Amino acid sequence: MSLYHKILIGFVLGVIVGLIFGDKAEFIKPLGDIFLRLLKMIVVPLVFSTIVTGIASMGDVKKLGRIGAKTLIYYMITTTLAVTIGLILANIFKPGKGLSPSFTETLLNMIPTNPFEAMAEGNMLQIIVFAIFFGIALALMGEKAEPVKKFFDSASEVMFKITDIVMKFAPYGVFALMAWTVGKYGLDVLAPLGKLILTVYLGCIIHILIVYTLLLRFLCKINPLRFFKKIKEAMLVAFSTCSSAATLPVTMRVAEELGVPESIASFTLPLGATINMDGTALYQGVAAIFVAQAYGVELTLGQQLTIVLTAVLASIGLVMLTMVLTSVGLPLEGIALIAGIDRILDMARTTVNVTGDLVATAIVARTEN
Repeated sequence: MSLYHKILIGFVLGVIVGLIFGDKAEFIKPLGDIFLRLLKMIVVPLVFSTIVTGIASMGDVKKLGRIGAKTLIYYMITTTLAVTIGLILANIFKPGKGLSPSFTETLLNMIPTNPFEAMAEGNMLQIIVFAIFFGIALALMGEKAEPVKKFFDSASEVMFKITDIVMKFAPYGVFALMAWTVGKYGLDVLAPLGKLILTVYLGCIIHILIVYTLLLRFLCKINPLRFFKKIKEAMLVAFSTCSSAATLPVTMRVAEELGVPESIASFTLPLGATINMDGTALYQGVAAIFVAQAYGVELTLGQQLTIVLTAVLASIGLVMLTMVLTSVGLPLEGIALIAGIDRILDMARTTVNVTGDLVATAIVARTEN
């Protein structure tokens, strides 16, 4: 037996129970909530320890700068590609037819005024910034940082052990989540928006198979089939959990199983999970086109171009869409139509997000080795 097969069995059984039990499957919700709580309990300390120990291991600060620049460039390019794919798909298909602070301030507040305040509030960007500073400091001092460096390395190992412990509960948590979701979102809810569901799922699948797969094949020069076969656990947990932050422990678990240098995975994975929301951008574009079609607004290519920029910026899930709608002028009431099926879309959004994070890690690791 294996952890993945147990998780897969739990997923299938949860789907079956949710179908047969239907609405009465909410009785199982607490079990899934326990799993989500356990997953989220590990993110902060794991993120900090892993980032610090990864940057410390590098020893070359100049190297970290190249990795960061390449990772950011990749995130921007792939998010733009995701929005483009979403717009093209929502234009070729027509799901909507027939239905009816300042940026400069946001760049600030990424610098914590109090590291412990950021830790307590779970401010991921601030924690990442402080962890980068801490790791750079550790890398630049060397021998003088041995106690703190060793403590944080051991802490990272301990948090990975904890992630291993909780993942043993993963089959039952995934069973509960799938049962609850399939019970709550009955076919009646999907019937009117089946076009949108198909469009979003197909957009995500096309992104995975055309952007990620071709990149892995041609730039990384590595097979995509084994890549997915290795990261299967992370994708499945992201699909079941509907949150990149809660799935981050599993992505970081599988990243080392992938064999990329642990420093590279450690530095990038949390940052991407916080920013690299490719699936979210694709869904935002799809929803913008959907509401435009629903209300009969024939957005021009000039207007469609604005969607790309606004969706790319929005990443730095349903609430964020309002900015995309406002930017080009679609009525904000269109949120109500999609609000009833948000979780089903979130599943694919988070799956694509985690897949993109792992693909980015593979690309940046391969580029320098």
